[PDB]
Amino acid sequence: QIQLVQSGPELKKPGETVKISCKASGYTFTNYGINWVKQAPGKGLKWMGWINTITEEPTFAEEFTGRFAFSLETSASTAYLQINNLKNEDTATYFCARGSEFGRLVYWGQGASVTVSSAKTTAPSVYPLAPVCGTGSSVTLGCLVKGYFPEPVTLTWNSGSLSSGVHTFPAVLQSDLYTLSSSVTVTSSTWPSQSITCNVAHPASSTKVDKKIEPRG
Amino acid sequence: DIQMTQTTSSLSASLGDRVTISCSASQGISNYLNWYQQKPDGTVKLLIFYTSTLYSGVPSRFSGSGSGTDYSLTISNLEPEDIATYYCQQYSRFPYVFGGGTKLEIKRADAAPTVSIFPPSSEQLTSGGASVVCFLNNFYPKDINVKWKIDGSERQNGVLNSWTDQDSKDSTYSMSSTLTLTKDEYERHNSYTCEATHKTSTSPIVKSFNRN
Repeated sequence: QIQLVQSGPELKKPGETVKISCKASGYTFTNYGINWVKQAPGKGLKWMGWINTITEEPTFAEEFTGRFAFSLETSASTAYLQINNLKNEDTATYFCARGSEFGRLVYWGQGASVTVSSAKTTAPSVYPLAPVCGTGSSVTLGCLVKGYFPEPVTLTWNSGSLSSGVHTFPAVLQSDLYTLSSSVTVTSSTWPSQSITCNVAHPASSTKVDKKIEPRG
Repeated sequence: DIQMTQTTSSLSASLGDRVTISCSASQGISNYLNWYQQKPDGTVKLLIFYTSTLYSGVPSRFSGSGSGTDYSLTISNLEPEDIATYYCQQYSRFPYVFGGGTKLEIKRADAAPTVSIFPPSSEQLTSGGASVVCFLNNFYPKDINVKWKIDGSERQNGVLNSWTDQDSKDSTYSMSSTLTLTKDEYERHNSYTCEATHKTSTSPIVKSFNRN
């Protein structure tokens, strides 16, 4: 029943302030402490520090002193992580973990993503990718998702009915915008015999796009 | 702060085999070390605390050992659900420090990449853009180098690459290389090739097209 619930994803400009909450439940809140862990995208876990839930006193690591603050509200059983004057290096996922005996980090939170950028909310440009008129057993189709912000976006083939032979590539940043691509490989006897539609949905801008892949010509 | 270093960042092994992940420290932490597992979806769970005490809910095929500065995590019967990134953590003296982390990957038979090249969409060309996409799907091992030769000359800048993690199904790898440039730049030349240099072949695999 022990669980740590964190707030949703955050989108801030450089120099702004972000506040991350960590709701504790299923136990006595004042019996254990809360740890905070930073993880940059593609990087390893970094122990930021922990806060005593009785004395409300934080214990930060080496690099997390100055613009970082641990806080809590005893009546609401919720810990808080605040970062002031946000920078590009602050772009990471921040986990909260309950501090048990033997200095172990147990009952981790789902993590709260923080994105520091100046980019505005931008809808993706869904583009169909068909091969050249010029053979073989199988045929690979594609779907280009260019220049959107922020994450995430959802890409399915034929309303999720087409799952096998699908490679959805991780989003890559280019001029502060995300670009995603996905490949689908099917037999020659089903395309262009049957409709292959790329289903791209970007909820941040309320965008839903269905894109059929047509033969070049 | 103590420097917790894991000498191996990437590790490959066949299913069923025994794997051992080491963890080194700059100081003696006196068996005050913990092991964690981070599944591909990002979720983190405690495996072994206090060097050897398996945590509640952890399979018996997990084991940890070591003393002083050197410690190790061992998985006897490697299973597909054990494919994750493992971090070591000391708690002798504050502040706590995680290790670099070791990514675990499944070993399989080598496979040649399936190279597919794609011309800019007609819908994109109307927007002034012209992305040339090159798919390199289902290959092994992970190591691979791409080369965008344009008019016989290698195009260095303007190349946007994306790599997938190891496939959950066939344990292969895939890459998406995109030559991002405008319509004007796309019409200045007329020879877009895509060289795929991989272990499986002496000569690289070449896919190309032309807007003739």
